[PDB]
Amino acid sequence: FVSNSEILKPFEKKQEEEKKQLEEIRGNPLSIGTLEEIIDDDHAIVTSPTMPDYYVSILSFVDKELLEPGCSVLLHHKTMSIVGVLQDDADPMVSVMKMDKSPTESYSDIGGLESQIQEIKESVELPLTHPELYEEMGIKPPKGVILYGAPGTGKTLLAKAVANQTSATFLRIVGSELIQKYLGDGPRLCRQIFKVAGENAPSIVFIDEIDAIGTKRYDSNSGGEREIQRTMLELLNQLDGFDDRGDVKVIMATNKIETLDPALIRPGRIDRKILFENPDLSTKKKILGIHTSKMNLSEDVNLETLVTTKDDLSGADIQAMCTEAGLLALRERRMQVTAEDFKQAKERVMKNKVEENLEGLY
Amino acid sequence: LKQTENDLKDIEARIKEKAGVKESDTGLA
Amino acid sequence: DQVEKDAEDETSSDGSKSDGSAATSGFEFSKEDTLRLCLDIVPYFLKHNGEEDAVDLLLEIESIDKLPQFVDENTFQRVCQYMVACVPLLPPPEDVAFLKTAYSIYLSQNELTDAIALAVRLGEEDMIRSVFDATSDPVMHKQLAYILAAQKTSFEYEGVQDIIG
Amino acid sequence: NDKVRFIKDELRLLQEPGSYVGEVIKIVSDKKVLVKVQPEGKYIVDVAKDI
Amino acid sequence: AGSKNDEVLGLLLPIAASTDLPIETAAMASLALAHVFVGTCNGDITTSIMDNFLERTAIELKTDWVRFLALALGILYMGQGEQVDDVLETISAIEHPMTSAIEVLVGSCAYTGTGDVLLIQDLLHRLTLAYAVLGIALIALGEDIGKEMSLRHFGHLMHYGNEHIRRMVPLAMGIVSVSDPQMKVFDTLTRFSHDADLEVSMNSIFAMGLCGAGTNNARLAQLLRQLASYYSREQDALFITRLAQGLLHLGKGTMTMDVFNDAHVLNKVTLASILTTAVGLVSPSFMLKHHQLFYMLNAGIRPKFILALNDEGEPIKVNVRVGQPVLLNHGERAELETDEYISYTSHIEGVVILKKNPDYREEE
Repeated sequence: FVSNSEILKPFEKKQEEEKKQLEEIRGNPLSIGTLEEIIDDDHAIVTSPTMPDYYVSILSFVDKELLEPGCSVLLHHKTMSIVGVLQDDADPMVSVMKMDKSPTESYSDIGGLESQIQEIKESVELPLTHPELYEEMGIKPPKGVILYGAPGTGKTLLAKAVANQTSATFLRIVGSELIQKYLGDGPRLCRQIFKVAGENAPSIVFIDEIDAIGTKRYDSNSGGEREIQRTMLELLNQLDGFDDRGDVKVIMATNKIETLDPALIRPGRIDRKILFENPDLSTKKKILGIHTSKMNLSEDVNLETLVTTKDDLSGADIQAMCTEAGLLALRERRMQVTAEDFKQAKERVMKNKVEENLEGLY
Repeated sequence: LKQTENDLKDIEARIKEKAGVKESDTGLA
Repeated sequence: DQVEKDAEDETSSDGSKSDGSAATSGFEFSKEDTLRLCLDIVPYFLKHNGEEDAVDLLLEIESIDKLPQFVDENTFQRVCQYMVACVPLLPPPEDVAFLKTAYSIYLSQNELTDAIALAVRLGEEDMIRSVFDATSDPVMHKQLAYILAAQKTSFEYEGVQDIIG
Repeated sequence: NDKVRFIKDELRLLQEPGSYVGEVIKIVSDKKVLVKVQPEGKYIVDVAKDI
Repeated sequence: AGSKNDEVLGLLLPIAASTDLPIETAAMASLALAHVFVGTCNGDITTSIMDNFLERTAIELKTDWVRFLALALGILYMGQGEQVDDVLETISAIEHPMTSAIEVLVGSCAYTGTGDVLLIQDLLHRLTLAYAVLGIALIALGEDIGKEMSLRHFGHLMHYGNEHIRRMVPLAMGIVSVSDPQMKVFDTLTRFSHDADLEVSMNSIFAMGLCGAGTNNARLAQLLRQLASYYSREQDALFITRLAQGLLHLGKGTMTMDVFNDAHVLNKVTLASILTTAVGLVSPSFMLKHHQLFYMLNAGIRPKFILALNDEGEPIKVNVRVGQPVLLNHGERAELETDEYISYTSHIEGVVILKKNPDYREEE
């Protein structure tokens, strides 16, 4: 505090003189650009982001061993020579990426999905904490899981939850959106996903909804589109190129597996098939139990009464029920939520979802 | 030891190189 | 504002085990009349029995009176243990006085439970005598002696060791 | 006198080659700023001495 | 330590007065005396050592001697408030960068505990010398906040080009990394092992070994693979890697490092041990002396223990939960098992004397 300042000011000053002397030699101002390729005759061809290419000589701040293809770099204006190195965190390297490093969601917050919880735990969490069971027996681990169901309630929740538990970077890419309408650019985009992963592990790679670029057809003539299949293949070949015991676990989302290649399953990688169901009585009890904690409510309301009229529903319906119920209580201007309020709300959403109907009792 | 060695090398090389490239750029490259 | 600063701003130690403490002891550092309203704030805290939030706020008021003023009734044991952790633990200033004046009222009717908490960490002889006093079972004595002997320097050595051992 | 001057200020002001609209990617503590310019490239540029 | 006596100090003390290091040797004696008289009160040593420095006795002009008298005072008088002022004048008298770091450490030791912002802050300005980076370790145990940052923070420092930063961070890691995996440092170290020089390779592999000590299989793996992939390709390589395999598997692989324990208390001894090995253990590194000093690292090293005892309080059958392998008899290796059962005094980690409820009264 006082101790830092006394030292700090004379210490700062020597640094600045040196720092000024550095600054003069290297110049300013500069264009930022990207390395096209790195050449060991101390040259470089560079891709300038204004477009053109210039075969340039390195100015020594770094060597070509302290440089990698596709690093971001400081360029002058002379012919665009390499003045200095810069980080790639800032300059784009993404497709569609939500990064959520250690997400808010957790198993505790989405109630009892307990049976589903147990599967995802042995495949995704267990290798990262404990390579050792896999190593001792001498078996390979699942490095992928597939989550089937609908998102927000099944697929999304389990995948957010688990990442938070393992303290890994959750990356959601939307598969379809790459579904770009020009030949050739899906394959670039797949490359950037895998590039970021290897740089920034541990990670969970979530590919949402691979069924627009996930196609694999039977043709490429007669209304066949060649890009769609190309992208699907680039994606597959990198995936099979990556293998880990606890650097990357891959979570997929999709709802058809017969649009996917049997080598994108790759039996001996994706062992696990985790699927959402509608929960049990006990787990439903837990989902209710958490959500009522947060309410102020009557004591005529029970978890038990609410269970019996339920026919097995998703956790999302239970959440939806709570928001609808409070809204009739707030409309009656009061903060007590009766057994009748939650019951009116439940009936109503169930009714809106169950638009198709079929007599099953006969 | 190492820190001082690297910086001197980089300044020394850079000044010679900066003179050579500028010479080859004469013409309009 | 007056009591917090006055406590900081003296070159002496702080901490007593007094039946006198008033935050004004010896030389003045609080007004008598200001003190008594502050004393009134405590039996509200004592009635609440939510002592974890209470000690933190108390710490922020930085006044030593409140901890012993709190204890004069009620279930000592659990509460006194919670208070014993809170005081060293939460503020970035080391604080230890609150517990020691509080201890003075505690020593009268004793209690083994609270005594263990202070006795580890501080290492202070009175606390160690009080865990011992309660203990009359050489087996219980042996578990206390294990946790005490991880506090190495103080417990290591002749003039203490063997005379205890 | 003021009027003569006003007209003159416009005549100077309107002579410009135009300035590029760009977006600060992030701030640099050597008093450089990183800007991704909308129609141009990306450049690291020297902030104003007075900014 | 634990049976400190004046008689050896009187015999040793004038020979320390004679002082040059290659002969009478007792310039280094200061280290030994410090560690013996750790954490207590004894003015005789403080004064005798203090005069001899301030005077500038015999051949005082050797750097190693200025270092020995500075450190000795600080080490011995841990937790002695006011008394400590005497020591502060000697250490302060010959300025260094090690010393600006040490002002906060002597204050920790003396005033009792740590918990305040200042002391982490005062070091943080210097970091962003060896003793200064080492020092976050000693400080952070009282800081509620401090511990999580330490592991990221020295991870960065290893990578730093300058040679000094490269020697000093591995020793710190050799202690740390038997309970705190950090991916970044182990992955880096593989390249640095063949960086440009013989001496850096010596230190790297040795460093991998310290860090590996007592920890085997599992999460260790990325560091473990590097070690196996070297054994020999030279006679210098054979020698170093072999020494690494003993470090890796020191005490049959099931020994640990703790500078703070579960029974809520610190150890003065353990701060001094680390301090003293740092002045030594420099044989295959900078600051060269001789090979024997390695052994001081031992004092720090602890067997892992949760020790159940039943109602006898001395060895007797009693069972507590599975390890990795079954439910245990007393004295049988494992650590950190909480249990259902009610203690005599306090359910926590550590040696526990246990008692079982009469509804399922048992020896277990």
